[PDB]
Amino acid sequence: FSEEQKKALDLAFYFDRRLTPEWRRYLSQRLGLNEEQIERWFRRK
Repeated sequence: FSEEQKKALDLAFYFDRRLTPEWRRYLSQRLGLNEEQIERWFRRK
């Protein structure tokens, strides 16, 4: 995990933490992760 990404996950979580599949699809494109990684992370918060 790059810390540059970790900071983008934390920040998007303090904006919206309910992952709509329409927004999960997005974060993955902007931050470069695959959808099961973005989800599991939110779970740890």
